[PDB]
Amino acid sequence: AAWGGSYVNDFIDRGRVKKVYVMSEAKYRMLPDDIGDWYVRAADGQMVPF
Amino acid sequence: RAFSQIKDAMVFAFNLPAIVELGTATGFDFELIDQAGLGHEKLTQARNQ
Repeated sequence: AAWGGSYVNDFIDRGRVKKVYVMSEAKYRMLPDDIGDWYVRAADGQMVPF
Repeated sequence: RAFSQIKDAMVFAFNLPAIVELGTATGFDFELIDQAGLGHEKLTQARNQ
């Protein structure tokens, strides 16, 4: 859902059902380097880097 | 004649045509179609209009 993105929910824009896509902003997912910028909330409550 | 005046709610009594699904000669079936990104409110307004 960071680098790939994900279709999540559906919403009603002007009365027409369209999709809901969540993905990273551009800049944080371009360069191998940006892998570092992403963390996971572990079982405890700590973020672990990629 | 019975259910028009001496009733509380509308009750029509009728006979079904023999060809069971086509046009009532002098009679049409109009569709008022909302086209732009409008709202059900605006459409009804158009309808009563």
